[PDB]
Amino acid sequence: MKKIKEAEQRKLRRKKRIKDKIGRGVASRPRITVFKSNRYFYAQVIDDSKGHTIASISTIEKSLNLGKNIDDVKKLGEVLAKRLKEKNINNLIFDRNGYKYHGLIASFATSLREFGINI
Amino acid sequence: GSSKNGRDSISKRLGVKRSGGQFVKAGEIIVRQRGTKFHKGKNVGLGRDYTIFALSSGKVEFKTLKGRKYVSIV
Amino acid sequence: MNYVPELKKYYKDSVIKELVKEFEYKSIMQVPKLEKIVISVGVGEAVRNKKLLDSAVLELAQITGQKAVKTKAKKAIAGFKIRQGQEIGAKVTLRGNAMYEFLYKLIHLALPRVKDFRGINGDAFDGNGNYSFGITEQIIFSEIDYDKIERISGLNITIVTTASNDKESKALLLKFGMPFSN
Amino acid sequence: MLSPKKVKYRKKQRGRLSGEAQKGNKISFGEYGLVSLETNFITARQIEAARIAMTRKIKRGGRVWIRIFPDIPYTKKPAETRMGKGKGGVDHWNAPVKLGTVMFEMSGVVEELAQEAMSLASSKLPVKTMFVVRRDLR
Amino acid sequence: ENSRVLSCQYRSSFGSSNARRIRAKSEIPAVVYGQGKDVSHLRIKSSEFNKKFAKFTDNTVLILDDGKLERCVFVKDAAENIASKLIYHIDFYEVDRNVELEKYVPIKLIGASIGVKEGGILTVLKEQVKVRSLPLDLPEFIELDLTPVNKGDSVLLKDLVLPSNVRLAENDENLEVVIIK
Amino acid sequence: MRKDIHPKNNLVVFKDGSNGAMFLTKSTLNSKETIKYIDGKEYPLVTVEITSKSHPFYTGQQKFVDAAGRIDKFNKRYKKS
RNA sequence: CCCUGGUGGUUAAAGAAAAGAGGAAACACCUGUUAUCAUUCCGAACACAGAAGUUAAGCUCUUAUUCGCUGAUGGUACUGCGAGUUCGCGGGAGAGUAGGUUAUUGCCAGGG
Repeated sequence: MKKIKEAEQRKLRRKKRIKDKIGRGVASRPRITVFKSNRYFYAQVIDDSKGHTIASISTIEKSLNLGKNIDDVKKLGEVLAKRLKEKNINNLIFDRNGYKYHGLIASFATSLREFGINI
Repeated sequence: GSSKNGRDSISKRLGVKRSGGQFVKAGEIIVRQRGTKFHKGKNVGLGRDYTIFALSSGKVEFKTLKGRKYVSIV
Repeated sequence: MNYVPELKKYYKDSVIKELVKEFEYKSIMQVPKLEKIVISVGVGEAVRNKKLLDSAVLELAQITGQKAVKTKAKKAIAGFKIRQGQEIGAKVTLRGNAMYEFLYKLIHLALPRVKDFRGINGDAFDGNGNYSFGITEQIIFSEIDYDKIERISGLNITIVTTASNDKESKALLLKFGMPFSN
Repeated sequence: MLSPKKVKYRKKQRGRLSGEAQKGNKISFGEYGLVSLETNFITARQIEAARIAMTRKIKRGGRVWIRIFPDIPYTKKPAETRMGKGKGGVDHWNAPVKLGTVMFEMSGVVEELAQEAMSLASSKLPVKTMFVVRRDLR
Repeated sequence: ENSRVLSCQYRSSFGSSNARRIRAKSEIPAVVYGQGKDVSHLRIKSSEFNKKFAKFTDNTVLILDDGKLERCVFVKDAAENIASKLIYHIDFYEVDRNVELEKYVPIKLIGASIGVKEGGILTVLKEQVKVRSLPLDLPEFIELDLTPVNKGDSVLLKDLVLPSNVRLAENDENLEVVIIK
Repeated sequence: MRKDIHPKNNLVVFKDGSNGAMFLTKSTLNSKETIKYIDGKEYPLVTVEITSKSHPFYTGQQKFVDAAGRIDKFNKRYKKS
């Protein structure tokens, strides 16, 4: 009850502070946010001048058939990079979205980095 | 038995310097205050002493959200 | 091998079933379980005697198996002549396998070795399934040796349970065989 | 006497008191009330003089409620001084009353005896008064 | 039955100055709301109101007739100036004339009780009773004579002799209204 | 966790001298003696004189000696006057 | 498209409490601490590795509005001005009363 509620509350507070520390995204340099469920892994690129998701990816996508490991998110970030290049976006701001930059997120981010995306 | 007190500081001239709807250019001071009596919205910045100033030319506007006042340049 | 405490085995293989039947719970893990055991000791006299606090911390380490933390003064007070931030208490948290093993050790071995041990008041419940009670002579635990103690000391034990009421936790403790004075 | 037992500040500025009463203007705890017809200050000590009058007139018949409490210092400079130093010192306590304040309330006794007792009280206050029955019960 | 009827006519002034002028013409501004209708703004004759309802309680119910309609209204509020005995606004809450409704009604104690005569102790446990009736038949106050009530006697709620179409509503019927111990 | 501030926990078999029950319990106490538990596993054996089932509280209850029968004891000798 | 999840926009609480309903997918609970990682002790949180079990809680929806929040129409206070004087013109609360309220919506992903 109260313990789960306060865990949620802490997550929200962290999320909000992160958001206004990094600022909003613009069509030139939109914002990349992630979400880490118990099963999957989601990423969205958002332009807040419109509230529009320019691109997105997740491990639910059957064709990718990745898992939920460091290796899998490496490949997933590769796919995201190749999907964004054809929509000619190279600058992104990395909203860690209430998580700690470590492990899976670290591998995701570095994978977007080796392939010419400025985060 | 004289007066034990009688001591006052110099008035600091706080308050809103540009009224909502006025046209300002970059760098104008909008509010002088102690503390965020008014908070910062789009296109404004907060000085080290909570002064509100305009980052770009535009028109001042005040909004209210959950009872807090926000200053913006639109 | 995932080595498992015998208490965990006993719980998982019987107690879940008996409590489901006995409290007609609809879904299985509506069953109560244990989340943490907090062992606390408050040495206010440590403000004079650092040796007291050091001895308490060390003896807690031998008793449980993991190191303790010395809490500080929340508020500076004069009745006990307390200055805010001074080291006043020491506590240990036990969770999971260590928690189960320590509770087994306690119930079967240390509660027996208490002078005039006639059970434990089966009413020290905070109304929300948390059972807190004291032990005055740590020497009941055979882990610590008698010679090295610098002053006989006691300590409080709080057991935190997922139960929503006292009845559930008392039933779980009785199934565990906790010697309540009844 | 009647006086507050603790104050934030010992001396306060004499306002201008005006207008009728918009609150504390209805009979609440009793049967008969002593409304005022002016706006002025009633000292604590006149308050207790009126209270003695009412209570003594009433031979245990009923109860008396006092609907005002002074809580306002009244300062006065020493006897022989000039206009120099400032804000001399508290002397006695005043309560504020406006046209329509109930000011006094009585319970238990017959209406005639109450009216007599409460004229006896009004004889000692500095404001015009009016004795009112509930005007919505009998 | 007339003594429960009240004549009004509509007003369209709606100002502080306008209301003062009306009261100078010796009338009373008033509003009627309830039953989800649009509020009706009207004015009343002060002399008529004083003559008829000089003793109005929260439970008084009456009839408003604008010459063209009838309304059953409670006196929800009346803004009275005590010093000048001056009414200066009335709020009328309308109810449905044929819908049973509840209302706490005060008691009025009469007679000298034998028990208290002989050494009984008044304890007025209940100052009011929840009754039930159609609006036009609600009792203004329910009477109770204590004269036969001897020592060590409590008053049952059923013991209250009640007007014709008025009925008890208390969940606890056996609670005591006044005791004499 | 970090690992440098913990006494060495060890699986230990506690043997009651009275009832013979043995308890498997991870105690930091190093026992000089070793015992083969039922599970064919070697564990430091610590012999403890008092245990759970041999409570003087669970099983052997209080012996109320000469409290209520005071009348009986006085009757049996000093009653023949 | 609808459901679910994520992420915004518009501000009146879009607030908590209790009761009932579900859970395909999705979300969460949940499982182990062994690898990197974290706690002034604790795998609780954080972190990594996963699919045995469940709506129990979180979550969504439905309830008497139970608490809160919001709240008219009239009237009053107050007030600018006035050769009408407790009056003439204009502005108009707070409290209370009748009520109301358990949000709405943009585009991304999964499958209906």
